[PDB]
Amino acid sequence: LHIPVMVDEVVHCLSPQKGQIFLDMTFGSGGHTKAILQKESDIVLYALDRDPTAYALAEHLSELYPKQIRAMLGQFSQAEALLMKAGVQPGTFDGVLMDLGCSSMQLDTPERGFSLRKDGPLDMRMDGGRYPDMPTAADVVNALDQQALASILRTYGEEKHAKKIASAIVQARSIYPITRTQQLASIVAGAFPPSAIYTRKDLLQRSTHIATKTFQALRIFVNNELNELYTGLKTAQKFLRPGGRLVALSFHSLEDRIVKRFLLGISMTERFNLSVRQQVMKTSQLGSRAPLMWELIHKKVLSPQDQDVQDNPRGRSAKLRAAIKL
Amino acid sequence: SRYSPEFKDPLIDKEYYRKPVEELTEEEKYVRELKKTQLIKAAPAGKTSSVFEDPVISKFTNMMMIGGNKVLARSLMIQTLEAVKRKQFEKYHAASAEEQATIERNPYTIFHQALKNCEPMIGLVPILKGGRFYQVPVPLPDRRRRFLAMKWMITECRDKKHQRTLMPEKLSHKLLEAFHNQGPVIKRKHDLHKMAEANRALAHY
Ligand SMILES: Nc1ncnc2c1ncn2[C@@H]1O[C@H](CSCC[C@H](N)C(=O)O)[C@@H](O)[C@H]1O
Repeated sequence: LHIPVMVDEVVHCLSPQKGQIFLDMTFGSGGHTKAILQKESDIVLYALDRDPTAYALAEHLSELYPKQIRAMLGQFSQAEALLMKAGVQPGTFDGVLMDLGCSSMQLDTPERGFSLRKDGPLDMRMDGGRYPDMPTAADVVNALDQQALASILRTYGEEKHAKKIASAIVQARSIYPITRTQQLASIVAGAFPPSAIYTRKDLLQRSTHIATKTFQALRIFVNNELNELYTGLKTAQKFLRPGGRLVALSFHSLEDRIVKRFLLGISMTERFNLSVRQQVMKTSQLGSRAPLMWELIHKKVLSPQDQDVQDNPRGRSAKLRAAIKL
Repeated sequence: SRYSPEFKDPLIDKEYYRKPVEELTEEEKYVRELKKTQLIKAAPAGKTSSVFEDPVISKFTNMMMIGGNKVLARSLMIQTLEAVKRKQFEKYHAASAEEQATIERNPYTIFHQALKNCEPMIGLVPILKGGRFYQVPVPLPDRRRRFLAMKWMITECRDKKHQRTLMPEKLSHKLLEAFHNQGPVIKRKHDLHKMAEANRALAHY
């Protein structure tokens, strides 16, 4: 079982109260959505997900609360149109809970293809066939050139060995099609000496497969999570009430940066991890930020309790960024 | 060029040659004795000594010329000058004796003043800074201001907004608008100036 990550913080943060309408742009399993419909019995809630399996769960769970929860299906970009059909263009949503990442059910079910450990079709697509033409991870690896595929790994996977892990994929695909998760994992391992398979470690300091950065990289290029995250936040702002509390959850750095640089106005094209020294050097050259539209409830990113991390290691990297619209 | 660097451009000016010798300075006397030893390029077909020669209108005609069709370009020019003159003779006969004094009927005076009202004093340059583009204001040389006035006027008349209107009617209408400090081309001048004022703090780049 997967407990909703930081459910206690997200509930306190949004303080759901009677007379307030809320949105959920990532229903998924619905653990967070259900934790929010428990504290306040008079709450109004809206749900959304990219997975039709997740949208069916919400529809089945809608029986528990007939109108307090309203289920919707679609991507972040398509969310505004879907909600615009309802007619809530101003929205006046008190809070938008934009949980991020892959659902526990999505990656616990081997058929969905998200787990390298198990053997499933190399789908790695949050979409559940709602768009049967949407390329899957298998398609991405078999088509793109080394330079193109290396960029996917480098930019989205934070993978130093992008050229080494991409060349192995290019050679492997020629010999046979890459259609299964384990088939890819073995190819990526084959780019390195056999001992490399578990040399790398996580921040938890527990050995991880040497292809855990290629499964994350493709997952984010197949589902365009990063570009869809920028529109998703923007749409929330337009549909978010003034004085309404937004709450995001970033499990990896790339998504965390966008949430940080969006709630603070920082340009998305600035250099990453800028030090104070570099900031001085940057502006010294020019010598020769706009008003913020948010009020961060908690100034610094929250993180899961160390005890809770061991119980749910999947959510160890959950960085909660809360803000109030201005 | 088929002219060697030794070839000098011809000076087509009747007055310059009839000027008496006594009025000449010792510097101007040297220039005249020097040119007698220099090679001179053949006069181009464009410019002559005619009293009706106008270098500004000849330049505007070339900026309107498409594919070397000078006959058509010049036809449009003279049709515009005739259309401007007829519009002013119509405004003149319909006016009172007092207003008639303020009505200009010379199309060359209107053409020149119409362009001078469109010349932008200051312009902007698209500059790159830190992977980001920001425009920078800069003074404009005299050549550039005159060229931009003629390019904005010709561009406006070629705009697709005008539906089935012939060029001599479009250009004549725009020239008379600019002659009165009104029109789209005058707005383009004002917008460029107003933008060059909002980027004054970027003048140090
Ligand atoms: N661009 C996008 N638009 C909509 N839903 C998206 C999305 N990217 C990811 N999702 C979905 O959002 C969820 C995030 S992970 C699951 C979190 C959820 N609160 C839970 O009950 O556990 C997944 O269901 C995922 O498929």
